[PDB]
Amino acid sequence: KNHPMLMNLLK
Amino acid sequence: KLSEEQQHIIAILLDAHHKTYDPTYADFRDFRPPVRMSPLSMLPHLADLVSYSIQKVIGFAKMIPGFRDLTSDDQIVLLKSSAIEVIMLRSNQSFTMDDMSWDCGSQDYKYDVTDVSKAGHTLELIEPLIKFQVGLKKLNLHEEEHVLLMAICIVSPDRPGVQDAKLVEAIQDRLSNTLQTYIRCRHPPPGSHQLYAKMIQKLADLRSLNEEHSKQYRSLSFQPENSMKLTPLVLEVFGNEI
Ligand SMILES: CCC(=O)O[C@@H]1CC[C@@]2(C)[C@H](CC[C@@H]3[C@@H]2CC[C@]2(C)[C@@H]([C@H](C)CCC(=O)O)CC[C@@H]32)C1
Repeated sequence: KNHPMLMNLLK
Repeated sequence: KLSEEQQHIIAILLDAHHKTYDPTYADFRDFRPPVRMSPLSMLPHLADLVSYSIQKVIGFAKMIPGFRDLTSDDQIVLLKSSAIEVIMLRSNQSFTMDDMSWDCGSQDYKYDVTDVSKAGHTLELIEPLIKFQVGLKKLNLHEEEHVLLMAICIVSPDRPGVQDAKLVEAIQDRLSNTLQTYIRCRHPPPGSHQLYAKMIQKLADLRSLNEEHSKQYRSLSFQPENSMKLTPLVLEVFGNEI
């Protein structure tokens, strides 16, 4: 829900 | 006794932790230097320490068997709410009851009550945090139990905003069952006495430390001069309503 950095660190 | 799957899970979590938690704390040099004048003098340093720690907790979470099957959104949701709890949890490894502080290999990287109090947060949070650390420390958990708890803490189906709770709940149980069986087969009494119950109690304590942290972060980050001393990841994770 709008978390590019978290998203990036997660994938 | 244990099991192939269970011992497998344990081996993976232990390694995942060893890869995401540096006992030399060598990276702390890269953080904005600690200043001990709240004067908020410790905020720039701890902010970086915390941000860094969020990155390591993610590294750990990704390697939790079954975490890969969750949807990006669920993964974000779980890490968003569990991050601070896991950081407090993994910090127990550096905490000592000798001087009641976190000894991170160095004097500058040695944090006591008054150090962690110089970052916008009061004793309303710090008091319970140290109590937690002491109580947790007193359990003398095997490293096997320590990592299983961090993992169980991360994949909790009741986290606000969870979607596939059944799955999250499913993945956790496997970790819980692995934990309960490990204690029963690998933790000798008296130390094992109601060890599971005591470990889960700490999880309830962490929820409480989390909520108090959230309330003191909001108040803190609602002030521009304060939220600009933080890092982008911290703002993203810990919410950004500045
Ligand atoms: C940027 C935002 C923010 O909101 O940071 C706050 C700074 C002050 C305060 C009180 C709160 C709760 C979590 C505390 C942190 C101080 C430093 C501690 C005690 C860490 C300890 C040094 C870790 C040791 C380790 O890694 O082993 C882990 C728990 C951390 C977060």
